[PDB]
Amino acid sequence: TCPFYKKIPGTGFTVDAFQYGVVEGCTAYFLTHFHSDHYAGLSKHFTFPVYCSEITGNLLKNKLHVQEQYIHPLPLDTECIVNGVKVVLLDANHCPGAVMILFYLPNGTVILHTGDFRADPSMERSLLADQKVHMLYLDTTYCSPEYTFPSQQEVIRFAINTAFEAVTLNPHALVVCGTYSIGKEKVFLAIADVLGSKVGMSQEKYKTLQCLNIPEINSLITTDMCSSLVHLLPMMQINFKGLQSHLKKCGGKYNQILAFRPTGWTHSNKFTRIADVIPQTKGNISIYGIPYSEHSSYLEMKRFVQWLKPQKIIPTVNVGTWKSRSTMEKYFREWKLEAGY
Ligand code: NI
Repeated sequence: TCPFYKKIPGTGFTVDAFQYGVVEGCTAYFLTHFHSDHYAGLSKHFTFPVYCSEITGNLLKNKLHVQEQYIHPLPLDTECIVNGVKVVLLDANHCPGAVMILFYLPNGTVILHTGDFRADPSMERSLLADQKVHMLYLDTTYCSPEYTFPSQQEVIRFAINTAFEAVTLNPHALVVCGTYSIGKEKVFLAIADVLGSKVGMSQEKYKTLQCLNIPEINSLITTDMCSSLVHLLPMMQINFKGLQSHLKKCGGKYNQILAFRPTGWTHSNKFTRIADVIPQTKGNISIYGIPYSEHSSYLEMKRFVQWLKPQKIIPTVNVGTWKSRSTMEKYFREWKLEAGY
């Protein structure tokens, strides 16, 4: 049974609600982004209208085989009418194709559903600038002040400089980057660009990347592993055993691996600056955990909400425990008292 925070009152609509069977009253199912917790339940046998971005719709058709007649892609930053209700899709600054959805209810209420997002000050000059929002369905993944991490630009600077130094010292080093979903493609594309290489990967991952509308992608990636000195591997293989095994397969071309695991936040963020990050090393293998986030930090979240001034907030993450729910409610009240709305 579909939970309340996935339903949009006053409409036939649900958001990211595909794992509940046929939802009673739903005439259109919105999908914010192609992450498995959110698409869970979609397959080629699905027969209701799915509304999403162009990029999400590429992935639904090619990766999950949803039939074309049920895929309804909408352009961003554009007022569209869906089953009699005005909607807008906005870039969520999460993974490729991720959106926030603005719903203009027939009674005059305005609802923003953030999906998954990384709040940015640029959002204060989107179509959100122009009107009041009554209800906010909020990505509260990191809603506590302990969750700090650097900008994506500082993290990429660290990675580029680390990879370039290592491979210039040793032209026989291979770089490996872990992946298990879409998102975070800047990590491996920025490192391959500094090294003058394409990125090598499996046929399955190449297929996924071909759906993403990234400019000049045919110039940046390949399935020919032998021609590439940056390889992508499943995240589960980013450990000393998995990397040892991979280096064997390279036929004595390489004699060292430098590997990256982009994580979200980890408790080593509470003590260490990005500049001071060091790897775990065993012999000729080193592994860096880098804090590349596609969700808001606490301070980015707080700034966005204090700017938007919603009348009510509905969290969409961390909703299963009373302790989480109590914590989040306290922060929302502080923010409102401090700002005056
Ligand atoms: Ni996500």
